[PDB]
Amino acid sequence: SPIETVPVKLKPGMDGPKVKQWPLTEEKIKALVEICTEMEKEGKISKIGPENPYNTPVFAIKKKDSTKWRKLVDFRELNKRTQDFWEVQLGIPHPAGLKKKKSVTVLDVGDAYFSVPLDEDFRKYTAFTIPSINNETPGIRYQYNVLPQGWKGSPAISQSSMTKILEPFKKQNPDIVIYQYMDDLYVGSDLEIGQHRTKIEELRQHLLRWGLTTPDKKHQKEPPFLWMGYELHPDKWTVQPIVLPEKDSWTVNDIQKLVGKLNWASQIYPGIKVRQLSKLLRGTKALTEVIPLTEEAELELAENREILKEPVHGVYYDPSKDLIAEIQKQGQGQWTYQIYQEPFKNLKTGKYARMRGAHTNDVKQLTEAVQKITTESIVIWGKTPKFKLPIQKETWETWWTEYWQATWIPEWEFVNTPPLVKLWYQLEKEPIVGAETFYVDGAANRETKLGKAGYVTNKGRQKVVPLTNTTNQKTELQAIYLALQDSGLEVNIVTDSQYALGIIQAQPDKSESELVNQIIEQLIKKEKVYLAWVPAHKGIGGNEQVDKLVSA
Amino acid sequence: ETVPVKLKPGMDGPKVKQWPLTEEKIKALVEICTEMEKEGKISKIGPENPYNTPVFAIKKKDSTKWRKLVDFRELNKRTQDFWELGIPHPAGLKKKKSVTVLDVGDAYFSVPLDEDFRKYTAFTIPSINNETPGIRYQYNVLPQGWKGSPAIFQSSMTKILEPFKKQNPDIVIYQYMDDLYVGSDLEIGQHRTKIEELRQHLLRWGPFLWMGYELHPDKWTVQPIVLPEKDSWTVNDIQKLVGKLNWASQIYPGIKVRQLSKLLRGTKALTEVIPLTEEAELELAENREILKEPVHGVYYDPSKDLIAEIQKQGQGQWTYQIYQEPFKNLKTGKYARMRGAHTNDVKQLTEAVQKITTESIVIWGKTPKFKLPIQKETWETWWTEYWQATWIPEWEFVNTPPLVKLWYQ
Repeated sequence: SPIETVPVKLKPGMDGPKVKQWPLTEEKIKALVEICTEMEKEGKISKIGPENPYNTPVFAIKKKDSTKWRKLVDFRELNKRTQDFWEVQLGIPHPAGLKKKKSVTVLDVGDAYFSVPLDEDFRKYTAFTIPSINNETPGIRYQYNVLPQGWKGSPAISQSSMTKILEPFKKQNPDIVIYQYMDDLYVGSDLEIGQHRTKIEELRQHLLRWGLTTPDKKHQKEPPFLWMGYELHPDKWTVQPIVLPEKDSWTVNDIQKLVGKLNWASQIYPGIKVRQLSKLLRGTKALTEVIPLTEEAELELAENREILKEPVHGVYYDPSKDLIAEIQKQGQGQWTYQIYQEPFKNLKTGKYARMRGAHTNDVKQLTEAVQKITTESIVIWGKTPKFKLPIQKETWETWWTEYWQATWIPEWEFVNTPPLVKLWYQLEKEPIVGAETFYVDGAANRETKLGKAGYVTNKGRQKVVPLTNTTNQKTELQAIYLALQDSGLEVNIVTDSQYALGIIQAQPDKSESELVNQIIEQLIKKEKVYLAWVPAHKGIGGNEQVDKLVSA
Repeated sequence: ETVPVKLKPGMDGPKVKQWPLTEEKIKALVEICTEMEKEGKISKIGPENPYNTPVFAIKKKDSTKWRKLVDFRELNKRTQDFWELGIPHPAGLKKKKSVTVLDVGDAYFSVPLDEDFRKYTAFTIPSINNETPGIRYQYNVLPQGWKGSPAIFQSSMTKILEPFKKQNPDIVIYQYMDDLYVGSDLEIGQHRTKIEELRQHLLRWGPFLWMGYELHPDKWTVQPIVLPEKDSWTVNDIQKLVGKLNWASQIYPGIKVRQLSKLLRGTKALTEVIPLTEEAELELAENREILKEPVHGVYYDPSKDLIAEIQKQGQGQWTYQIYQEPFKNLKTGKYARMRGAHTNDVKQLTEAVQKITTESIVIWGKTPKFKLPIQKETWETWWTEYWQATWIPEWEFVNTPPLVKLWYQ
């Protein structure tokens, strides 16, 4: 009651919920009345008259082999009609972001929401009805006085109220650290065990005065202290192996919880994949929807399961030392990294997978990994780590000074741990004196898909090859490939293909396209290659002669 | 009290996520916001406000004092254009010898904001490691960075600069966002006496006001299209020339290459020297003439976006073009970076973007939309580290190397 209420509104233009109550049995109904009578004595709900035109379906379900009836109100419709709220959390605290504290205590404040009052003018929209047996008396009408379980704003409103409550206490004890994540309140300090317990007493009493009660007569168990899934020890933290459900048919509720757990585990474990499994589940119905797992969703589930079978250990953050990030190339567009302050004492270890795309190269990927690590580090520690990278300072210099895009990597040092990232080929800036000049071109008929690719050189060397089931773009790359195969170690190549030039100027070292890959393999074998572009159909010659041979 | 304000029809407020901030920036924002809350400029808000706009902090040229910067780009596009007001742009500003830029955003804090509009200005100071929920606030007064701020303060600004304006008739003063552009043809000595005189005017008429960013528009170099002048041309040189002229023919229809292409008849080595025919020499002469004259009657269209393209030329050099319709450039330029031995490409681009935006405001009264030659992830991770302006233009990223790079030297 002392807690101030948050004003809530329905979305503009919308009216309250008016869903019909499904008929129930004498037993379920008999239990619902028993449950609601107790809730009404607690002030959680209040009996209303027949004026209120709103209604939300109410169900009752007993527990599994641990028999008892429990009320279940489906606020699905009301949630669709409630305003949006600020979500105070989707950013999950990482255990390595915590600083070491002498004493710690984890208080759970899960039912706190059921103790927070609901805006008086919004209560009418939470009305529900306990059906009458035999349909002989009017159904019993109730409405909520506190944040209902399952309502859209309960999570955000309860967390907000909790913050306001703790502010004064935090203000009087600036040396104590209090963190909230869902039902867990982490409280840490550098006070001797004796005085710590004392401060905890005060905090608990403080929460009580506002109508919020912590589970009493309880102290979880001895070290470590479990906080939001983390096992916190004096100088190290641990996450136990995560056991994922093993089952036949997957429902959309089981799946949303799986993805939620995986999301949480993602920043702790390396290589967790939740994209495939999460391309489904939109047309929602939780507790009763069976969605078949797709072949790729099963493969990823299997892989995730294997990764989550190992424990994860790490140390805490020491603000007095540098943050260091080391990265290694694992192949297959995969990279691993470790962040630490003291060698072999890792704060966080992870993995970065190559972003989708037709073409790519190791330098671009290493750069992407560095940015990702930088951002993740700023989130957890508020600063950028110093990097140890498997690329020579000279290689990097050659790369960024010649690359057509602006690029940069923060303070780093070369670390020699093979395989090293390097530049596989480097095109010339000017034409090569004494090197044969190949004028290339290709063309295709879009109706028949038949094409030709070829070249003519200054030494009279020539070639035209007939192709089938191809395109203008493919024949243009084919002509370039032909010139590379038939020339010496040094070669000048003239093309009018803007497409081919765009691919090559992007400097790929690997591609999805087998044709580009063959070209790359050929470029790697050359000593010097100068690629020149010219406008098509402009009477240039060489280009014009080969263009003719490749048409018709 | 307040002048009524609303979002454009059918649009709700902004809901843009806050990006991660370093511990150093979070500490400065907390200090700054605590003070502002005490001064009544902002107030904490509850979870029933779902709106959000990103916030960060910067340091200007000299200053060792952090300045809060709210990225109101989303709110700005959703805010009903002001006409019932609008601040007109003076075409004479660009033609001035000296233009000094002053940060007067502080003055906006003296005006209350429409109570019903306040919720849309919500912002959150993030916390490290998400240990605590972010500190949420909304503005009670006109916010710096919101396009509606100068529009509403306009009458007040006029009444404040009237005494100065009457004593200095030919000095141009343009207000854009939190900036005031003061141009005159005076000599730097007096020009700067006038500025300080304008400064004292504001301190008297009611914390970075003391600063001053001076520009010299009248000397903003332009960049025409030029052709090489050589005594001996190779096949390669001619091929490059024909490619550039072909490109130029999209801007000047009078360009001819027929005779030059006729020099490449056969299949010659790229390094072979080719003598120029009288015909070719003539053609080259005619094209060279055409290229000196300006493009055909191009004019700025106030109802269309301004687009700015930038190319990295290497050794710290950058070229850029501003246009509304392709091949109809309103301006082209080139930058001789602060350092050629500079080792930070991204910082250079960020500085180029700010200079180009400044030039754009002075000339057309608005910022252009940028096509940046950089990967989004790289730009998004670093740009705020080098930003020093109080405004922020819109941008997109170019992922395909453009050919027009070597032609825009």
